[PDB]
Amino acid sequence: QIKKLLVANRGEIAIRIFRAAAELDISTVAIYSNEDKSSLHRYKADESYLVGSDLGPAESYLNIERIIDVAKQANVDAIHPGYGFLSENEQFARRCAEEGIKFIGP
Amino acid sequence: VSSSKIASFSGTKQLLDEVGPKGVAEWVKKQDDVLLTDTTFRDAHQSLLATRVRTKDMINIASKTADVFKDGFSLEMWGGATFDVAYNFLKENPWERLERLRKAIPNVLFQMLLRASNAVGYKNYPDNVIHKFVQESAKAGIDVFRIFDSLNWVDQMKVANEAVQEAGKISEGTICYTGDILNPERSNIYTLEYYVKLAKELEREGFHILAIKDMAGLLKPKAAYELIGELKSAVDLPIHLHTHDTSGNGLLTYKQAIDAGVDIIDTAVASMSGLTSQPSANSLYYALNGFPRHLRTDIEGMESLSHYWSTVRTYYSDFESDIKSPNTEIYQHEMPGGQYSNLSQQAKSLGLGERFDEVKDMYRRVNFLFGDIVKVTPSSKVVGDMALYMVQNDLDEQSVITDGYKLDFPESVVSFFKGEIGQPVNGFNKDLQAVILKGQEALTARPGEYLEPVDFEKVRELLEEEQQGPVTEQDIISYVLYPKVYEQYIQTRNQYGNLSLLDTPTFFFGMRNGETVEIEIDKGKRLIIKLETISEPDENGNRTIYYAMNGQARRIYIKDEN
Amino acid sequence: HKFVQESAKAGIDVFRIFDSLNWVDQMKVANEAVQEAGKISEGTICYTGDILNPERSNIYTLEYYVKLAKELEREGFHILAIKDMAGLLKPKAAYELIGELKSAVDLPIHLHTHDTSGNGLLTYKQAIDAGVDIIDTAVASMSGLTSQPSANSLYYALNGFPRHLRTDIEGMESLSHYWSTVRTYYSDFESDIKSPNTEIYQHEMPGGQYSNLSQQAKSLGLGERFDEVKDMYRRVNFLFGDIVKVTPSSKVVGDMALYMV
Ligand SMILES: [Mn+2]
Ligand SMILES: [Mn+2]
Repeated sequence: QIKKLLVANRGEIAIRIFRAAAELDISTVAIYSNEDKSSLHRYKADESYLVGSDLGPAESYLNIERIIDVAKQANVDAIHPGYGFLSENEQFARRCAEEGIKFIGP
Repeated sequence: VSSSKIASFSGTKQLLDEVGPKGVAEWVKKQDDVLLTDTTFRDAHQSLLATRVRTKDMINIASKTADVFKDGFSLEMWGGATFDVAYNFLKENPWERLERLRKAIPNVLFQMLLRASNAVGYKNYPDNVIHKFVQESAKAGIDVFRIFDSLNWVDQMKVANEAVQEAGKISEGTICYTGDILNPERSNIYTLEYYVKLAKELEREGFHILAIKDMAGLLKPKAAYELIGELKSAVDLPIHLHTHDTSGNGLLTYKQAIDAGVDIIDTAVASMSGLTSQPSANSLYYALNGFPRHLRTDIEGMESLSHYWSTVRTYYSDFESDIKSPNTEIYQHEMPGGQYSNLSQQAKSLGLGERFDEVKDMYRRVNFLFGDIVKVTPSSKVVGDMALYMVQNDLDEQSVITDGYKLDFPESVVSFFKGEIGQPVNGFNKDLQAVILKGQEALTARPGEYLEPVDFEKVRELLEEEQQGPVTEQDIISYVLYPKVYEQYIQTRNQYGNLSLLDTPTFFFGMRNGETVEIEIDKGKRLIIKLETISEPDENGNRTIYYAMNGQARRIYIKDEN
Repeated sequence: HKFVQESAKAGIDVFRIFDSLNWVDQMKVANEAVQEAGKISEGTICYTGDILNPERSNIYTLEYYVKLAKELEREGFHILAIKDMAGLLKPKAAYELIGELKSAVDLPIHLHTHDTSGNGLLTYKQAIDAGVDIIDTAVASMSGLTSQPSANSLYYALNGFPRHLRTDIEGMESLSHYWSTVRTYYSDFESDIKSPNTEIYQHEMPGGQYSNLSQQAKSLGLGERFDEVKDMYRRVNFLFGDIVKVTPSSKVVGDMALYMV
């Protein structure tokens, strides 16, 4: 019963998830930073938002609080953390429960 | 300003909802501070930039605006030329502009200028057209229809008024100012007595607010004091005053009205203000320090809006007028808004450039020859056309009647004397009217009563056949009001997409080799486009643009015209 | 003394003498010169601050301008001049200030403002209610914004009120039509100031400056942050003890402002 999915990540893993999502018939949403304005994954989702127009390099895929805010604004249902950013971050999966967003992991 | 803070504001929109129009009006008369209406999204650019300002420019400040005018009375943001000019030159849906602003700015009344006879269109329409258009208007966010008639003919106002009470929005009824109540020699007709009488009548037709539309900035300082004096005492409607600053005397006029107890004034931010636009709200704000009453607003915010619009104006320098200093001859000829300039882009444009001092004079003379009329749209066009015609044809006041039988008077004037703009205050002179219509009967009744109601249903089937499938009611009255133009809006949209989404500089100039632009299409869907090169034209003049668009090489073919 | 001597011989009848810092002591030399020529000398007070606002200045209060007027009148000026060089003399304040000055000196009063706030006509309208003697105005097409109020608009603004503005509007229009064309020859020299600017009420730059301190700011790195140049301009002025800002005291505050950002 998932309709809107958001990938909290970039690059190949993100493109991989959208592809699955697509095939499950689930709208996707991608996030990017300032320096990924031109990253391929950016263009593979249905929608795409900039995390932290305020924020920096690879501490932009690490901002729990902003990403959850992007997710809520797109009426997101799940977040798939891919691998090696927030994928193992205990705190992140919790603020996801709180907000109604199913964290796709353990 | 965050969309969430805005949600938290409760201004005059909220108040309409709470207490209705009846109730909004009363609340106005309560307040002690001068309430203000902003004209930056409408009259101000209509005067200074040929009404070319585009949706995108307004939506970008929508949210800072909703904050700055949190306590203002309304935002005038639709009506006038905007309807026509959006579809036509700008090639964008006025309705989307309204819709989008409405969501961006949820706390402040939206105001538009309704032409009593034909709304927003360009000819006469049967009444069910007026009604449909007002129905859909009020459905989309307008809360205050300022209804004026171009000859102050109360009768032609009754219908648009009836349409407004039906949607339970605010109905602003409009006297247009002419002549000079300070000066007994100027008119036997347009005298303090006329306005008071004419105000009382309007109150009876049940309008909520009485508005004075000084469309040519003719309303001198003392006269505003006098005029607003008597009005505030002959009627219990709140008074809402609109001048232009074309004499240079606008603030002074407003400062005067304020003392007499005006209720709301129309103003513009500094950088969109001045000359043929409204007075500058910034300026008035400080001007009032030290006197009893004060403007209700956020200057520190306004100075900020001013700065925005200062820059955006730049994007439009191609449509600036050449009016660059105030002009007091406007007191002799009473030409409204642009005309003084416009009429000149016309008189050289057929070789009397060296005799415009004659044309401005004939303008004055033709007015009186028409028995001294109120000169707004389109009545101002009629006078303008006669003036041209008569100078061009070595014509005078007596010889228009002698040689009339063998003169092609312009369609604008034959149409006037035919009853088709409506009925002039003083009636028509019989012998002039005769020489002008060469037989043709005149209407005996507002041009409205004469016409089969439109069949809105034959229109849908016509428009649904032609286009896609989904046609709205806005598509319909848009077609009805502007058939030829609306058809064209639709060719373009099909060809080029939704242009209103572009930024003004790209709308007007395109791209330069090397440049990367971004268009926000929908929420989180945007186009990033880079123009890499344009090649050299080929065997038959077809250049090859090299783009990149979203990580994708792309090639477009365009017809050059050497 | 030489300059005043040749100037008076050459044609010039009225010398409006002003000091960049209202320092009366410094106006003594030019004054004597003029009197010796037997010409007219106006002693000028330059305006700053805001007599309407008691927290704008401990110093430039209404008693401060009266005391000065009286001081100048003692020095034997023929005419008192109010030089409102930044367009700062708000309409209400014009009324009090001219009113107070009239009943505190017998000198006639000659008022000069700039329409850079868009409130100059009001400021005259009011000065006139209070009884000003002479005002500076310009022909319509050479007026407004950082110039003086248009005499033409003023002519009509006074319809209906007690005092008339003594002049020929028919001829004035003719003159204005003239300077329309003529001004067209000078278009490479126009400012960009194309509308009123109320922020003068915070920073106080006299007529030109703001538009010439904005080039400057941009020659340097500062261009993208006149936002600071202006803000500092105010503060430098307070840092320097709250000074009158005309030529050249205004250059001073300008330079220091650039320097500091
Ligand atoms: Mn108007
Ligand atoms: Mn000066």
